Amino acid sequence: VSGTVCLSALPPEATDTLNLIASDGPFPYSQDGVVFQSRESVLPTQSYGYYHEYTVITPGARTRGTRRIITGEATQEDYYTGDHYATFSLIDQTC
Repeated sequence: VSGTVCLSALPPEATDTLNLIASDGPFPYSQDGVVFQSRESVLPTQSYGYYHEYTVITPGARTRGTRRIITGEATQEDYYTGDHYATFSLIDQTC
């Protein structure tokens, strides 16, 4: 994991995605909520089903883009990637 980032430093759309995760949706895309298979990633190794992925919208794009939040099972364990799962930072919702 790349480091920790304060939510206030991320695009505003990442706040919108965390607020949909807190309400259980409804989500804009059917790929929001699917299990993320962390097998090739830099996230900590976990068994199938521990991580799930959600879209952070990129304003103006004609596709889902490359920004996502991955959740883990622990309290406030959420990671942001802006480059389609190449690098991740742990989000700190308190700053």
